[PDB]
Amino acid sequence: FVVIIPARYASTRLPGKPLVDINGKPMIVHVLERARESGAERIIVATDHEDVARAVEAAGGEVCMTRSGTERLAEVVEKCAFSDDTVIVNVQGDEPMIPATIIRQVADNLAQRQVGMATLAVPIHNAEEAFNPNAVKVVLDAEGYALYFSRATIPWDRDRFAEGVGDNFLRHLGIYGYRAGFIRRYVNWQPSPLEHIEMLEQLRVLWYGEKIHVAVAQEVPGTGVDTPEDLERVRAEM
Amino acid sequence: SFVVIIPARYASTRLPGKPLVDINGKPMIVHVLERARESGAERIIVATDHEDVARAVEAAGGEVCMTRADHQSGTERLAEVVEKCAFSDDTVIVNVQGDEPMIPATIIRQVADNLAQRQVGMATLAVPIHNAEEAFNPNAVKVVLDAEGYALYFSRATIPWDRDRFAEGLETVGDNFLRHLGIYGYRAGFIRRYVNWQPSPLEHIEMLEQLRVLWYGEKIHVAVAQEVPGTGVDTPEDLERVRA
Repeated sequence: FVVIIPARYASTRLPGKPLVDINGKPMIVHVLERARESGAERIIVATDHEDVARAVEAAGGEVCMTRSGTERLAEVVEKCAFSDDTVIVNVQGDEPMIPATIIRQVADNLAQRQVGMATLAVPIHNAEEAFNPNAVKVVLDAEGYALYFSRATIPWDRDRFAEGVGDNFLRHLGIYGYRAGFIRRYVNWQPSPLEHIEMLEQLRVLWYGEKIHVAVAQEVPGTGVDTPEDLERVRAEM
Repeated sequence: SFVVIIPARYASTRLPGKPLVDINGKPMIVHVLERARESGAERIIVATDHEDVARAVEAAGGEVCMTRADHQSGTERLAEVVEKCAFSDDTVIVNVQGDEPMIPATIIRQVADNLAQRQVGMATLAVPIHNAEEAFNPNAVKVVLDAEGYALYFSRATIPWDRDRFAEGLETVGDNFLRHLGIYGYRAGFIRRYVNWQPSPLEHIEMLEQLRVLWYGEKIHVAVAQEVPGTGVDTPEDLERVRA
């Protein structure tokens, strides 16, 4: 398998996000450390910023210069001319501590199943987080395919509440695996009315009647780096 | 083409002897039987474990199938009727609830035709939600569909979540919420087997039996009700209202 890291540069709160220093190396290079450890055969950082490109290349990383998240992966997939059956894992460029094991988990999951997309989830063990619409919840069928993803608290467990949340709740992790040919197709699809309601791009897949596999992360990752607080945390932990 | 089975629930708190509650010279169950005849069903069976219900249905010329006194879900009670009436597996069955004396005949036929066309486990119906109160009412089951009208998920939670709208307040709602209506269509062969599948854990979490279908990888088709039907009689108020 192959790892593509779409470094998003613009951001309120964290200006030069991929290039922010974490103990002597830039954040994007740290995500490069992890991807390599996953055993990936290609690790491509996708960006349209020269300064980022020179930082990855100085660390020995491959870069693909791009001209909407998934659409950036489509461009890299075309520019690299990967075959349709190539397994691709999308790792966000704000995750310098993502464990390599979970990168490999999603790849093996996609490899062993006949399905367009695989992804990962972790259990929710607290109510604040269960009713937080920033925590995307997911409900599964017996084989681990996603029935639905939502910012609503699903499944609605009227028994856990009301006691002052049990063990039925999963939080969706923003790491994805797909075959290259699926990515090619996916981005040509008209968007769905659902995705703009929920603000979850992944519902396009379920809307079109396609399947997404979800495994429980074999290792719970730390939160990404979106804020100065997240940056101070990650700085002290690495 | 199709058969209607009405599992009349007898014991209710706050109705009580529900199917037999008089509505202008006829008991509720007989009214539901009238609606079912109008749909062109080739058979309309009321399933019951009570003799008083049996006789009231039979006096109006309605077919009855006695079912076990051991407690049964509505579905489990249909599956007994299927066993007892010896319908072939490909027979199309519509489950119509017994507290719906005003149910339009056209929507009964809509569900049968919907099942007959597709090659799906279940067909069912939905209606749009207008009030934020109802959107946020856990007694109102929501459903979100895929592009071909198949349920992605049913839930008492407010799905789909309108994040930009609900970041500002829970006060208001767009025009996209769907409320699930408890009428169902399926094949005799399917129901026979489905009542023996072990429950999904989802079932007891959401208190929604139909999630069993989705849990085991089968599909439920959902059309928007062709004629918005009136509320089921579940309270003395519903009963006073329906008598007019």
